[PDB]
Amino acid sequence: LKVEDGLFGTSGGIGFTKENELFVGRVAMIGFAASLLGEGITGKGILSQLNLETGIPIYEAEPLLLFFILFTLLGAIGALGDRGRFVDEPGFTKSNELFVGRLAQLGFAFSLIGEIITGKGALAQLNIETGVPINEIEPLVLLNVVFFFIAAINPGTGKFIT
Amino acid sequence: AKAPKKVEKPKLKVEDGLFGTSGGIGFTKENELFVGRVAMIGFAASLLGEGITGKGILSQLNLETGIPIYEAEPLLLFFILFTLLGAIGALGDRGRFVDEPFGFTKSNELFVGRLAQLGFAFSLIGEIITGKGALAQLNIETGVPINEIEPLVLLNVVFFFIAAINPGTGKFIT
Ligand SMILES: CCCCCCCCCO[C@@H]1O[C@H](CO)[C@@H](O)[C@H](O)[C@H]1O
Ligand SMILES: CCCCCCCCCO[C@@H]1O[C@H](CO)[C@@H](O)[C@H](O)[C@H]1O
Ligand SMILES: CCCCCCCCCO[C@@H]1O[C@H](CO)[C@@H](O)[C@H](O)[C@H]1O
Ligand SMILES: CCCCCCCCCO[C@@H]1O[C@H](CO)[C@@H](O)[C@H](O)[C@H]1O
Ligand SMILES: *N(C(=O)NC1CCCCC1)C1CCCCC1
Ligand SMILES: *N(C(=O)NC1CCCCC1)C1CCCCC1
Ligand SMILES: [Hg+2]
Ligand SMILES: [Hg+2]
Ligand SMILES: [Hg+2]
Ligand SMILES: [Hg+2]
Ligand SMILES: [Hg+2]
Ligand SMILES: [Hg+2]
Ligand SMILES: [Hg+2]
Repeated sequence: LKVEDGLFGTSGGIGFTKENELFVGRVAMIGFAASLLGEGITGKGILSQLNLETGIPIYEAEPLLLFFILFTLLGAIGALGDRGRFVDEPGFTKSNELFVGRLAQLGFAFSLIGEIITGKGALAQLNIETGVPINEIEPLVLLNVVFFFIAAINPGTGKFIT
Repeated sequence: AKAPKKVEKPKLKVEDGLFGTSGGIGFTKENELFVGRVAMIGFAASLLGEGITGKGILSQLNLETGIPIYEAEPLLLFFILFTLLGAIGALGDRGRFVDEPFGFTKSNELFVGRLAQLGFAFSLIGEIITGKGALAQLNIETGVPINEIEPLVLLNVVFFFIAAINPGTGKFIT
């Protein structure tokens, strides 16, 4: 009778609902897009912009940053709760939104770890990942940033059922 | 003898398929669970194999490590992408695991599987770029020496191997 969809798959009703996940997803979309944009403007990664130590081993990074990365990662895989469902109401649905937000969470956490280890932001990371110069990569990232801002605000169609 | 006709109550079209679709296309929680088991096995084998041989799994499988991502074999990249999308349920998460009317439940197993998928993909990317397997990576990450990190990894290996075999309690429902 009880669904196993809470914290770490529990059935006790503890943990995030799909709505909470969606919200955190929106915040992640905005944060990630603003990280990319911000690096485009300032030429520095978001951690360096916030004046957090970079180009260092993970264990020397700020514990709050590390716990934020852990939180983001565990959130992306729904380990903090995935309660209830999104159903079609009898062009993006709220589930699509949820997955855009999960992609955002993944990419964000990734770029953060990368900036901790190497000292380079998501843009430079993309350049080294692909081997394509920055000037050719910025128009695509800008399109991505716009999409993230759009999705972050887009309500999405469908309702949430416990 | 003849059954009373039951009236069609509004149907529930759930958005839990491939990238959240409702058309019923994508993995079920059972599929995800299986792929998760495969990831547990692969990850534990990577950690153990490196622990014994001192070489990363990609080095063992005769793949170029210490290269940029784009120069890497496209099947490896595709496997990593597949694992990452699977971990977040992007490839489908159809259905539910429910309690049956004291070990791991099927859902717990699913999440151990997703953690395994995450860690595996990360370790593979890292080995591609740096040329160091998961164990060496852990050593650099934590700053804990190999000798002090090995027992904890072995524990994690045994944990993943047992979980991979364990079916978990509960049943699957659409
Ligand atoms: C550094 C990160 C620290 C925070 C860890 C978050 C753990 C998840 C708890 O979830 C909460 O549990 C309630 C129980 O029902 C829900 O009702 C509620 O929606 C949700 O907010
Ligand atoms: C560190 C930044 C990110 C952490 C935020 C996680 C909190 C989860 C709560 O859920 C959301 O909270 C809002 C207000 O409580 C509501 O507007 C929204 O409807 C609800 O779904
Ligand atoms: C608001 C979105 C996220 C919060 C941003 C706050 C991060 C600002 C951190 O400041 C930096 O903290 C360092 C400690 O690591 C100090 O060493 C350094 O001198 C200081 O500049
Ligand atoms: C990429 C590495 C992993 C390979 C499999 C990925 C596709 C999902 C297949 O589904 C699973 O296949 C098993 C085959 O026997 C079944 O037992 C099981 O019931 C079923 O859920
Ligand atoms: N690629 C990326 O981050 N690759 C590596 C870089 C070193 C750290 C590990 C990952 C992309 C760039 C940022 C956007 C998402 C990933
Ligand atoms: N990995 C890392 O920093 N720590 C762990 C992550 C789990 C698997 C073992 C390594 C990084 C990922 C890519 C950048 C290089 C290492
Ligand atoms: Hg240190
Ligand atoms: Hg490159
Ligand atoms: Hg429910
Ligand atoms: Hg009959
Ligand atoms: Hg190249
Ligand atoms: Hg270190
Ligand atoms: Hg269902």
